[PDB]
Amino acid sequence: PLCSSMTIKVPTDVECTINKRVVTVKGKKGTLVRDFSHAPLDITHANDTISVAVWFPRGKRNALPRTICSHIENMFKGVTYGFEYKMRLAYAHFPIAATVVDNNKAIEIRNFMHQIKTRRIECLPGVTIAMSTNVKDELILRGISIEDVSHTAARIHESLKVPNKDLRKFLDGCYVSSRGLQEQ
Amino acid sequence: SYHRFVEAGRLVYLGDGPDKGKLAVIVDILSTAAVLIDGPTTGVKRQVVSLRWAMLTDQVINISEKPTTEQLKKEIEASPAIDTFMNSVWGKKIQQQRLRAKATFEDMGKIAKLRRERKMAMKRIAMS
Amino acid sequence: SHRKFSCCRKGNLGYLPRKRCTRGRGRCKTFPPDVQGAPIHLTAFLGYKAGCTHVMRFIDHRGSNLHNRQAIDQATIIDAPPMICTAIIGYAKTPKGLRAVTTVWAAHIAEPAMRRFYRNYFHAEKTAFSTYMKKAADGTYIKEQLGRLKQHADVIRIVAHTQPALTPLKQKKADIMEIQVNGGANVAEKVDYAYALMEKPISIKDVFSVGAQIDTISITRGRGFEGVVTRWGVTRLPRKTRRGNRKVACIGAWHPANVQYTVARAGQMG
Amino acid sequence: MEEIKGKTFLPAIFVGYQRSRAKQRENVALVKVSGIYTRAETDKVLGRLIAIIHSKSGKPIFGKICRPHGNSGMVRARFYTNLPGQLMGHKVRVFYDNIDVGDRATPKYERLYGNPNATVTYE
Amino acid sequence: MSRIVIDCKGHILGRLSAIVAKELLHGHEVALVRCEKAIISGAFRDVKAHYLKKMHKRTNFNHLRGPFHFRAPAEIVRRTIRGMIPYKTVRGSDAMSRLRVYDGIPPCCARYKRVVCPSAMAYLCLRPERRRCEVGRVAHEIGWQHAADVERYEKRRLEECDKWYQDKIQIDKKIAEAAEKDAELQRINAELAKY
Amino acid sequence: MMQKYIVYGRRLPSEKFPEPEVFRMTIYAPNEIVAKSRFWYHLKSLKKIKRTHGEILDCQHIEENGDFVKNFGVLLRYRSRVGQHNMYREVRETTSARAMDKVYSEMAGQCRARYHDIQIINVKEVADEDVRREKVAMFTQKGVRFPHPCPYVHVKRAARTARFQDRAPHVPQ
RNA sequence: GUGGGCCCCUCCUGGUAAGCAGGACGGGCGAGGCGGGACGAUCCGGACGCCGGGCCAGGGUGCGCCGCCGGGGCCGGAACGGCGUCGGCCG
RNA sequence: ACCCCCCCCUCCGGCCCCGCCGCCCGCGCCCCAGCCCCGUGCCCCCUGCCCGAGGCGGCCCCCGCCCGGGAGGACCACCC
Ligand SMILES: [K+]
Ligand SMILES: [K+]
Ligand SMILES: [K+]
Ligand SMILES: [K+]
Ligand SMILES: [K+]
Ligand SMILES: [K+]
Ligand SMILES: [K+]
Ligand SMILES: [K+]
Ligand SMILES: [K+]
Ligand SMILES: [K+]
Ligand SMILES: [K+]
Ligand SMILES: [K+]
Ligand SMILES: [Mg+2]
Ligand SMILES: [Mg+2]
Ligand SMILES: [Mg+2]
Ligand SMILES: [Mg+2]
Ligand SMILES: [Mg+2]
Ligand SMILES: [Mg+2]
Repeated sequence: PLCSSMTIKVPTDVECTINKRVVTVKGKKGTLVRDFSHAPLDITHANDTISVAVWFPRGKRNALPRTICSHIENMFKGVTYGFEYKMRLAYAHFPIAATVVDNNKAIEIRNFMHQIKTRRIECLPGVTIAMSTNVKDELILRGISIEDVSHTAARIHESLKVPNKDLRKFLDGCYVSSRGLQEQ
Repeated sequence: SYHRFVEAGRLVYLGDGPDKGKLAVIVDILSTAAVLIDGPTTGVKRQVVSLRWAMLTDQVINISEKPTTEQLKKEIEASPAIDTFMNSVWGKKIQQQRLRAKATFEDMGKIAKLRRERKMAMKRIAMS
Repeated sequence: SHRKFSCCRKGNLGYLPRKRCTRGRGRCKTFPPDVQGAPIHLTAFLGYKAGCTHVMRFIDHRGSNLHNRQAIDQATIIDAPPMICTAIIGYAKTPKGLRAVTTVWAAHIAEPAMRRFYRNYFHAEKTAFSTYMKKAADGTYIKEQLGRLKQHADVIRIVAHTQPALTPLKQKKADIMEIQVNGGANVAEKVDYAYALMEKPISIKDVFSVGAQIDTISITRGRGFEGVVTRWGVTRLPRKTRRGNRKVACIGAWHPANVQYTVARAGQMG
Repeated sequence: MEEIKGKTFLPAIFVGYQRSRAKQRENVALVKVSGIYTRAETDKVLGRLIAIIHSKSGKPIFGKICRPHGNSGMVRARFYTNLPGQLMGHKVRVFYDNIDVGDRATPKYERLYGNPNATVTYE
Repeated sequence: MSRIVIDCKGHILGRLSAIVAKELLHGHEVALVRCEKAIISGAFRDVKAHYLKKMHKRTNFNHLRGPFHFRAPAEIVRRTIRGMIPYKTVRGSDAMSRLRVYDGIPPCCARYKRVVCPSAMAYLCLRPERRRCEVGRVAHEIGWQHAADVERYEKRRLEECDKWYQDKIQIDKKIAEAAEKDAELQRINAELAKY
Repeated sequence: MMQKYIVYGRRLPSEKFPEPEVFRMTIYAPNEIVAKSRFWYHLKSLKKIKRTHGEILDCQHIEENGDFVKNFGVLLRYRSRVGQHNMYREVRETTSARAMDKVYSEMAGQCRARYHDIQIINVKEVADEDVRREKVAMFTQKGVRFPHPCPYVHVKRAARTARFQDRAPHVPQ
């Protein structure tokens, strides 16, 4: 073909401004900016809909239009609802301790498998972290940017590693349990 | 956000080949490498060129699907499209490039001394 | 073939060449790093080595085998008469490193500083700062010349000299050294502090404190021309070597057909 | 230069002798003429009087343009006397007007040993 | 015999070197500014290992005899140009002495009139999917100490030149007002016939 | 550079077979000397008539009218380093000879096969509806538009005499 | 005078093989300048008195270093693996 | 990531500032984008061929030993 293209629907609640492959979206929850100026794209904002197109695709350029359309959809859910990741602290015989600090901009971890080293993990900006007030041994990450929320939860998971042991038997850690939107 | 497209009736300026320097119109599209062009009011025969030689203007002429060198000739003349290209600032520069291509060595001598009068006038002006 | 048993090389190749030092004295090449906001303070001083003694001290450590016991320690004594600050220099950080703006000297310069400008003092005709003292007499010129260092410099240093008439030494000319002003709130506060030290004495109790750590820079004892056993610490050859056992036996393989810079050779030690 | 003093001209450069990677022919010079990019537009400067200034005497040396060289606007020139190597990279003048320099622009093999079957008169 | 001043931003290292070397041998003085903004095609990490394999070659018995490896972006460019020059002859040494290379745009060149060579600029030379890196970033990974200083100096310079442009704009509206000098309207109309 | 030729040939007549049969072929070649050689390459295999034993009656050269763009379908066979293969290709061109120029350059570039490695079985015009290759079919339509596939090529070319400029030029699109 | 030869192309014999050893038609170096193959007695061209002009073989034409553009495609080494990319054949 | 590069640390042609106190040379400044490229696809094209202030950038020049001690040392040098 000469062109490969995909189209998505723009919901009524957001404002959108696209210019030289910079997409800015804004609703109630916040305002987001991404920069897709590293790829050759022909994006078209017109008549309350969005199209992304690549002229003369040969190899992996045909893989582009669906990627840039999916990232923009995560940019409509976050600005409308927001994302929410729930982690669960798991252990055997040594309770993990967890204190939110910096007014929900950092978390400390203590006593992982009865260890002296303490763990400090700061949130990427725009992300907040609260202890569950409903069901015990569970953390809540919230934000508009899905990359930012998932990068923080993975940085916590990577901070609690059991060295030099059969990991199939020693299974303590902090694991992501729910990858969803918020529910107000 | 493209505004010039390869299509039937697009006017082009020939930038290379043996017909370099002339205008012409597209009648058919072989592939993404080549076209059939035919400009009969500017002095070009209907031939196949490489798209690497054709510079896309911003003008389209309304034409039929498979015209003939006579029908195209009267289709072109109906349109004002060629005359508006020659009035634009690109078309004016092309005109001057045709009076500076015929020059002979005695004339190169004359143009060169005039450029010396322009360089020294614009300095006898910039000093208030 | 491979060398059959394993053994490291002798000596440290990062202290090459083993030439005599050509700098005159120890020269401070780096200064401690400035911290924006810190209280202002000086960073260096110059003294003369006087002697060694030993002391008795009560050790307050934790986990150590000397935790609540007494130790005898060796101490070195350094003689430090007060230094006189005579000039202010500023530098700018540029794409070619540190470049200086200007150096502003004091109105009145003492004999120990003036002697460092001459080879023989009695015989020479004395024309150092002859014009400068006349112009700088009125203090206005200093203020204008300090009006540049406040506007262009990132680093400020003071020029200071020692007073060798308060020691048992033989020399009569001073040793002149730049001392960097660290700390402060901005550049402009470090030039008000340097001006308030002009032509005044500075005591070592007002740079260093008790219990802090310092670095000492100097030139080592000299031994002249010395062979490989002492210069480099290589093993001494057996007793029945024909032409002497204070040598390196093999100084390279056949290829490459040159002597390498990593081989121990005789020359200046100390 | 008291005879070419007022003569306007087109600029040129002497880049080197005619050569291969094995040999070098010092009796022909290669010359770069400003504004000439094609072999075809070398006709305009063909056969015209040029000159270079030897900056030890200060005098000019006169010559003429003989052939083109390559596809890209270089020419071949022959001077009254073959040039020294010191003169490479220097500027060459292509005169717009005509100058009667007599036979002081022609090469030394053509002036003598040029074979006019001619004789030595002895007055 | 003016000096040709080339702004090296956006240019391919090897395609720019070939031009300058041929100009130097024609008796031209050339300066090159902003050497840390030139471009080398390829992934940064491939380019990195290539420059770290050069630095491994030194005379085994004495490194003061060996190849010297320069770390500033201006000196890397100057050593590339020497590869295209017969620098061990008199004709070749005269050509090196006519060349200057600068990181940033320093005051000795700040009022020179600049040019570019688009046939050797990466936006016209390289395919869109080819990786590419700036010479300044490669230098910083092999030992250049002044990456942050060039940026601070570049920033202050552009602000001062941005104020200057505003007054230069007004000057053009007075300089170009001069359509009242007929003795030039007699020059433009004769140039008209030949253009 | 390719040209269309029609060749007639026949075995030399003898006593057993007076008036031998006449065989004709259509050949594409760069000139008349290559075309007659290629006629004897096939008549030797298909009919066992070496060139020593027969004679050529004509080498007709046929010039085709262009002026309109048609589809062509080429059935051929070629030889690689591991054997022999059959292949069908489609192209859009203005005359049959020009469609054979395009084929020989695609074989040389994508298969690395030269002229004497290739035997042409069939060359015919293909109506718009009957096309079977995606590349050709895209352009067998009404209203096909695309933006210029390489406008940088214009700008670089001008920069071969205009070696130095005062601003970096744009690429109009 | 010579009766120590050697190499290339095709064709062979002993040997795991060899820049190993032994044979065959024709050619070369030996005893052959010049250009090219970065570099080489033998490979690709061309075989030689001393010069001036022209044409051009072999190989090539970003800069070193004499000479280039246009167009159509694609993007040392074995068994054996590859949802890298472009193109085909059979169902 | 014991690896690699830089700091610290050793040598260091050259250069800069300051003390005592003249010469010469040149004449030219927007910036940023290339799948907005904002209306382009130019200018320059005379370094003498008739060019030759102020400011703004360059260039040159400018500094003793012997003698005796030493913490220095083959001789020299080095520090006084
Ligand atoms: K050994
Ligand atoms: K051994
Ligand atoms: K030893
Ligand atoms: K050795
Ligand atoms: K050594
Ligand atoms: K050794
Ligand atoms: K020794
Ligand atoms: K054997
Ligand atoms: K022979
Ligand atoms: K494959
Ligand atoms: K190392
Ligand atoms: K260290
Ligand atoms: Mg013995
Ligand atoms: Mg003995
Ligand atoms: Mg043998
Ligand atoms: Mg012999
Ligand atoms: Mg050779
Ligand atoms: Mg060349």
